[PDB]
This record gives sequence, C-alpha cells and structure tokens, in this order.
Amino acid sequence: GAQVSSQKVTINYTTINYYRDSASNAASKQDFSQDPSKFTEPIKDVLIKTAP
Amino acid sequence: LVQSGAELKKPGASVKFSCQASGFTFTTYDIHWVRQAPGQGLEWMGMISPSRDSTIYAQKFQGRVTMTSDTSTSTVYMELTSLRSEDTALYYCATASRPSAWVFRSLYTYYYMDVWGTGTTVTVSS
Amino acid sequence: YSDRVLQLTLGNSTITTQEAANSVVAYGRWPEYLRDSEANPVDQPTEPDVAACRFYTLDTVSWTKESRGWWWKLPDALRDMGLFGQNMYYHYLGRSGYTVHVQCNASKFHQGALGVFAVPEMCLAGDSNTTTMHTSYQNANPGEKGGTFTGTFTPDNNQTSPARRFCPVDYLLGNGTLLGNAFVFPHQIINLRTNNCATLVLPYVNSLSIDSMVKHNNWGIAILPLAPLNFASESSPEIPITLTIAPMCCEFNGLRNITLPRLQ
Amino acid sequence: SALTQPASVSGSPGQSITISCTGTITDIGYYNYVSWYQQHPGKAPKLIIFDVTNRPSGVSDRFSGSKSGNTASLTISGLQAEDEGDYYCFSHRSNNIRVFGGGTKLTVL
Amino acid sequence: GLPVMNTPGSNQYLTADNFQSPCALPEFDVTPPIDIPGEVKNMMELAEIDTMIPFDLSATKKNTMEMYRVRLSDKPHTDDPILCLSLSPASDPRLSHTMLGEILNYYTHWAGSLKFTFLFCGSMMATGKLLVSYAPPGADPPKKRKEAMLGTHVIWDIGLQSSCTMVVPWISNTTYRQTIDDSFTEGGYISVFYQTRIVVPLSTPREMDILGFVSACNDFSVRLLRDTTHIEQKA
Amino acid sequence: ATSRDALPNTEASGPTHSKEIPALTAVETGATNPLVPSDTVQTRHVVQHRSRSESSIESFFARGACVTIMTVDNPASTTNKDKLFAVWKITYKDTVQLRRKLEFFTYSRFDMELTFVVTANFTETNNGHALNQVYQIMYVPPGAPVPEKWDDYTWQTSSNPSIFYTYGTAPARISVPYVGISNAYSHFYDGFSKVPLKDQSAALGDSLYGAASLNDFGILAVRVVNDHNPTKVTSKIRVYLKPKHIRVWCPRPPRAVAYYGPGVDYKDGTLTPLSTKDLTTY
Repeated sequence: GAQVSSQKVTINYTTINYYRDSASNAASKQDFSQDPSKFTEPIKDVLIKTAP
Repeated sequence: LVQSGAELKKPGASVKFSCQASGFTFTTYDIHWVRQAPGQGLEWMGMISPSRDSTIYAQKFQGRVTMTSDTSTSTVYMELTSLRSEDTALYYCATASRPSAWVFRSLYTYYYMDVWGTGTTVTVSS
Repeated sequence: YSDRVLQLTLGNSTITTQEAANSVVAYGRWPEYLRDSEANPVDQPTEPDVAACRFYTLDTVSWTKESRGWWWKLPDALRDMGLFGQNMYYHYLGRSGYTVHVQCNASKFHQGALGVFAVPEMCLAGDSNTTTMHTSYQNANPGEKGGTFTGTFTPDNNQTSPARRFCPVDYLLGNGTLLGNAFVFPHQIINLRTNNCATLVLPYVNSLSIDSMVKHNNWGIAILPLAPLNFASESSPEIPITLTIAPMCCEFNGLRNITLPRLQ
Repeated sequence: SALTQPASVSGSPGQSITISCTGTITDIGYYNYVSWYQQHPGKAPKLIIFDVTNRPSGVSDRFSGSKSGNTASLTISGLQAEDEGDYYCFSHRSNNIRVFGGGTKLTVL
Repeated sequence: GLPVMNTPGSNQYLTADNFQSPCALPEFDVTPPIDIPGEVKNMMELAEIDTMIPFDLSATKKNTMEMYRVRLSDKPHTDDPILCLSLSPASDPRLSHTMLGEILNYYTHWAGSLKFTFLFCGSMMATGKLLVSYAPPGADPPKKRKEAMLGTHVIWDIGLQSSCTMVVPWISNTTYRQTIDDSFTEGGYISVFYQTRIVVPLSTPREMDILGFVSACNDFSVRLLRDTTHIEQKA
Repeated sequence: ATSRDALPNTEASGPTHSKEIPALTAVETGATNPLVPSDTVQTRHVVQHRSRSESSIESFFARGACVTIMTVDNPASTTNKDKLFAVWKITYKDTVQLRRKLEFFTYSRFDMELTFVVTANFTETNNGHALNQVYQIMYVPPGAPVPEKWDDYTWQTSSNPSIFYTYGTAPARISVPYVGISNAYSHFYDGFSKVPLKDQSAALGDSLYGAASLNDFGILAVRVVNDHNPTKVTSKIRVYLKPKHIRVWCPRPPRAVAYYGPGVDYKDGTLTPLSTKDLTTY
C-alpha cells in the first residue's frame, strides 16, 4: 500500500513506510503555510488610515 | 619519570622552579603545579600545556606566579615573582596522563594527575 | 468612539487612558483556562477569578538622563501582591496569563521613547567570567523592586566572597542578543509624542501545560530607553514610569504547606 | 573555597569506614570528574579512585566510593593497618579551575 | 526471483538525505503536543517583522546603545545626506545584524521587496519633512539632494502619525540576488535627506532622534541554505 | 496552501490621489503595515513563480550537524594503562552552529536521527597492523548504571539499546523518537530546580540557575570490543544529529557574542560584535 505524490515541475513519486513506528518515517515535506498576521496582532484590524 | 631542581631559602626575592620530563609525555600531556605547605594539604597552582602553550593560573596566585616552557630539553619553568612567609612550603611538579572516561565539553579528554615528581622545599625567612 | 481612548476592567479594578495605542495580544491567542484534552493533573483546580485577577501596581521607577533600563520577572514580581501571592506560595502547580499595562505620562515638550518588550524565558548573564550559572536564588528573583540593566560588564574579582549577582549589559539585552532584534518578541513602543501608555496581553507560554510558579518564571518584561529622555532644562530632568499587572484566567492545582523561601 | 572533609577518622582493623567529601554546587554536583588521592608521610600522592566509582590498576578492591548530590564519599571496607595516612578529595570547579579538599587523617586503632 | 544492482553512490552518508531508518526505542508512547501559542511554519513569517538598524557605527559610538539612533538637529538647511545605506542586507554591516540580515546570512539567494520604516522620537511640537529615497545600482551614489530626487522616494511629513514606510520595489537583473558582495548583483543605495529642516519652538530640545527598521513584505523568498559567518568557536 | 504553492501575484496599480493613505503607520501599536509594493508605487501586473518551499521549518533543519568527537583506543598489551572507553552526556549545547540554529526558537519538538562516523589510526612506529575492529555503541538512559571498566557486566546490553559497527562499513544510523518528559523541549529555562527554604541549611538548598535537568537526554557510551592488539590503535567517533519532523513554538533573536558554557553568560572583553563604518559613507 504505497503513498504516491506529485513532484513540482507531472511526474509522481512513490513511497512505502517499511517500519511500525512513526519515528522511522521519512520527512514527508508538504508542510502547510500560515498567515503571518498572528505575529502582528492588535485587537482591532485596520489596513488604511490607521489611528495611532 | 620526572625530575626537579634544587631548594631555595632567600626571603622576599623571586625564586625559579624547574621541572623536566620525557619528550613524549612533555609534548602530548599537560603539566600541573601543586604546593604542599606543612600539614595544611594540597593546593593547586596552575596548568601548563606545552603542546599549545595555553596556561591557566589559580586565582589565589594569579599575579605572583608565572610559567614558561622549553621544547629543546622537554623542560618547564615556574617563577614566583615575589614571595611571602606563607610560601614556605613543599612544591610538586606533576603530569596528567590517565584519561577520564567522560568526554569533556564534547570535544576533549580530561586527564587526572597520575605521575608526581619528587618535589622541592622552599623557605622564606631571614 | 475612537481607538485612542481605551478602558480595561479586571475584577474590582479599572484602568482608563485617553492616549492609548491599540492593545497587543501576544502571539494572537487570548488567555484561557485549561482544556480537558490538555490537563495533566487530576486534582480539582482552584479558579480564584475575581479574588486574584485585578490590576496590582509594582514599584515606581525614575527615568533620567543617566538611567539605563529596567527589567522584571513574572510571576515573581507579584509574590508580595496580596492573595495572588499567597495562592502562588501555598500551591505547587499553577498557571496564569497577564495583562501588563505601562504608564509614563509626559507633556508635549518632552521627547524620548521606551521599548516595552515581553521576553519568554528571559534568562540573564552572570557577574563572573568564571563560575558559570552560579547566580543565587536571592539575587535572581528581585521581586517587585525589579533590576537595572548596566552599560558595561565588570566581573566580580573576589572569589573568596562571591556576589553571585547578575550583570546584564543593556545593548545585548542581558543575554547576548543584539537589542535591535528584540522586536521579534511581542512589543509596544512608547513615544511621548504619540501615546502615554502601552499594554500587552500575554498568554501562558510554556513547554508544560501547568508548571511550578515559585521555581520558574514564564515571562520577563524589559523596559529599555530606545531614545533618551530629554527636556529644555539642563538640570537633570526626571519622570516616573509605573508598571501594573493583572493576572488573567489563573489556576492553582495542588495544595501544600506554606513555602517560606530564604529571601532574607 | 576548598572542598570540605572531616579532619580525622579512626577505627579498629577489620572495620568499615567512610570518608565524606562535600563540595559546593557545580563542583561534585554538576561534573563527574571527582577523584581521591592517598599520601603516606614522606611520599608523593597516589591515585586510588579516579572517576566516581572507578579504580586504577594496582589498587586493592577494598577501596570504594560513590556520589549523591553535592556529596561524594570514599568507603574503605575491611580497614588494614597499612592504610594509615592522608586522604585527599579532588574535583573540577566550573570553568577551568581545579580544587583540592582539606584532607583527612585516617588512623587504625 | 530478483537479483539486485548496486548503484554508484551506495554506502555514502549524504548529510541532507531523507531516508528511513530503524527506531532505537520501539513502541515508544510519545507525549501528545499541547497547543502552545506562537507556532512558526516558515521562517519568512519571522522575516516579516521590524527590527532596528544599527545606523551609526562610529568609532567611539560602536558597541554601545548609541548605535541605533541617528541624531537630527534644527541647523540651517543643507543638501547633504542624513544617513546612507548600501542595501546588501547580509553583507552591509549596518544591515547584517538585523533579524532579516540574520536570516539572510543563512541563505545565499533572496528575492522580493524589502520595506523600510522610520519612527520619529522628537517632541510633539517639532515638525518637518524628510525625503527618503532609493537609487537602483549602476550610477554614482547620491551625495546631494538634487541627485536623489530622480529615484524612487517618499516625502514623509512628521505629523500626528509617528511613522512612515518606504517599500523598495524588486528591481533586479536576476530572479534572485546574491547575499555576498557580488558586484553584478548589488541592490542599490538608500539615503535620507532634509526636504525641510526640523523646526522646533523655543524652550524645547534642539536635537532629536529617528529610529529605523527593516522588514520583508509578502513577496519575500529565499532558497539555498548555507552556514553563517558570525560565530566562531575557539579553544 | 502548501509551502510549494506560489506567492500572491502583484496586481497592477495606477496613479492615486485620495485620502486612503497606506504609507503612514504607527510602530507604537506593535503592528507593521501589511503593504504590497502595488499600494505605494505604480506597478505592473506580473505573475510570480517563486515559492517559500525552501524556507520551511522542516527544510531549515535538514542539514545534520556534528555534536561531539569521542576518543577511544585499544592500548598495546604490554602497557599498564587501562583501555579508554568514552562516555558522553548527550546534549546539543557544546557545538555552536546547531546551538544557534535551535536557539533561534524557545520550545521545540523533534525526533532525533543520530548517525555515527568512525575513524581510526595508528600511534607508533611499528607496522604490525591490527585487524578490522568492531565498535559497540550503547544508549544509557538517565539513572542507568554507567560502566566503570571496559569489560564490566554493564556492557551485556540486557535492556539498553545498542549498536555494533564494523569498520569499513557504511556509517551507522539509528532513529530516536521524541523522548522529552515535557510536551516539548525547553532550550532555555528561566528558573531553578530547587528553591532554598528558610528551614534548610545553606548547602542543602542551592541549585544551578538554568539547570532544568542534570541528565536530560541520557548518556552515550562506546568501546572497542577487541582485546589488546600488540600495537596501539586509537579511534575517534563523530556523532551527527539530524532533527526530523520538527515543530517550533516561539522565535527569539539569535546570539551575537561568542557563547560561553552551557548557560547564556558571556566572557569578558569579547562583548564587541559590531565594527566601524562612518554614517556618511556608503
């Protein structure tokens, strides 16, 4: 039961996990980005004509 | 085997200590100095590393004690630039060559003192 | 309504300011109680709520031309502050978020700026080139009085009676990180022309879901003059800075006999 | 400054005795480079225990030691008359300085 | 049945591989992760945060708190520059130790628009205007204000709002730009000039300071990793 | 959007004359304006093909780093000195580069993939070359009995994980799951292990500042299994730590001054990170 995923330029690469425990797994990559607003967060949101 | 020099007695003025060792242990391993006042117990003085000439001094004697090395005869010299009545003691040159099993700061091997010289007495009084 | 005017009220206390910037919630997560999916201890937690969550006031501090910057450690600063301090000293495990509110009012003719930084795990350096990590608990926890940064490093030369004190250099932020990159932490800047107050709501950040408050400080607050105070009179101008703190959503789990640490 | 030790200890032959060396924080506590030395009158020191419980070649098995907290102790089981002499504690004190103990005079009754 | 071919490059330890491997502690029950505030997924998120520029770096003022504040004054107007930067964020010493510079020192190649922000720390009665400008490379650096008008710039009026931002648009002869001081890839020049002198009434300080910051925009990117140059271990 | 998705495209912007001012802001708020270059400059519409894939946190720690150099030998049979087995308290704090990389952040979880590279060499004029040696590696978790001699009962590996490496083989590898007692590792610990009480003596209550645990990850031990060869062979083992499936939870500014000891102290004299350059000179 292999896991197949696409390479970015399409071609698909295949992987099989050969071990029981999750520490043995390969680094899957494919991580998810996030909005950087959580490090720039006042209580109110304004884009234009900001008050001090 | 390790050899050491004579015994001095003059008051106040500086005194030079001499210690000689085999070439292999001299080049490979550090040399330590320890003093033994009568019945008072051992007291570390400093560390010489002739492999790299990095020298570290005990904070009690940081000013007065000075050390230097000689590769040609495999000899190290310690000089006490000034003396006091407290310095009337028996001094020991020693070599550290028995390694510890524990890795020191992840990059070096610790060595305990294992070979001790015969030592030299020194007196400070009129 | 206007963003410049703000009112906060926790418990039986309230702060009102007419020259406030918009409040900052550090890392975008409001303080909250323990969720059942994340609670390690099994004993019933105490939830004092109004009994502890009010704005206490630390010692007042004088800002001058020659001054250097100041720092505080939380919850250690609140150890003398009423029932929160008593609950902290009586229990073993506890947690709490904080609303730090800094007030430093000055007229329009003054100039200067303070950087209010909130540093998780605010470690600091020792007063000796030798004897690393030797700073004692008495010196490491100044309490409400806080501690002062220094403009230079001068190690203790006398090992026969070591002080075991801190010696945090100001431009290195006391820990060896350059001051210009201190803005990575949650922050608000006082400019005396812009705003007379700043406030940070700090959630409970720690590797453990709940932790021993007497042993461990979660946050540290650094007040550093990014630009010096100045005024028309050459005769040493001075203004006060006041730091006020309100615990939020505090919990204390395990109860024991009173802790009496050797601060004396 | 120096590591603490008892001034003197005594016991009859065949007894088991313990010499205690209590250092400060850092010192015996943080590091494991704790060693013991022995010295008869008119002789240079001799190493008897170099790591916490490790014995050098040529030293009899009746010497033993262990560590706990800021304290490490040398235990001599089956004390014999030839063991009379001075015993010194030694350790590593934080960044790159070294310290001896005050020493203990062990006398066989 | 299957026989096997031993490809070249077997039995090597590539120090950036992604192979599997056996577990030391089998059937270990790992503790669950709690939702600690402040999870970072990409270091570009950490790059898009303002951090102060050590502008001054003079001989006496270096390695002191005075590095971060540039001293303006109410002197008679002249066309000379207040401050200047070379915009090589990893290699310029003024920009290298910023957090953006710290991240960029771990990478060879970078792209996207920087944005510079400035904060006025003088009294509320003080007023004035400052020209902040960016010159793309391939010309003499500006030394008088008449030269700097021709580039990209913003006229910042020091009013009730404390601070203003200049975005430096991504003008480049390559899709990415080197972090070393490669002459082919130089970012340009940034300088700040008095459009008008800062006028302050009587019984007020005659000198005042401006702080300044750098941060990335949403366009920012870096690809190839390296080892940093700042730290040295000895003895 | 996954990390390999493209960045947002820059929309075209024409000239503007209105009250909608984006350029002014207030740093005192602690925010920074989320501007795009179209909003304060006249800009062309361009599709953007760059991506933040290679700035992922998983990609940042892919490059494994050295953490120790343990020294081992098998002395000549005629010698009186003992065989040097090596014991290493496991920690990342002693090599500056990985320490800086990890101390970018405050708390982190990561599975450790350890790789051991072994090298050996002779130490005397004689050429009685020794046969291919075999090296044992042993995980000694906290509180387990550390060995004293090279042939003690402790090396029987009844419960300890262990690896046997033959020289000339490819380097040995083993994966360790997240073994921290807490929900995440704490690279900094702003506290103490024991607090001094009024009842306690001065000696009893003391503890080190920042010493979260005196034995956190465990202990690693290594020996040569072979008996005394007639010629002295010495060896050095290099351990490489490769974080895997890493998550981090609070950024911090990286360090400037040159590191000193396990803590965050700094040495006298070397507190000068910056160097001279005139303000007026490009």
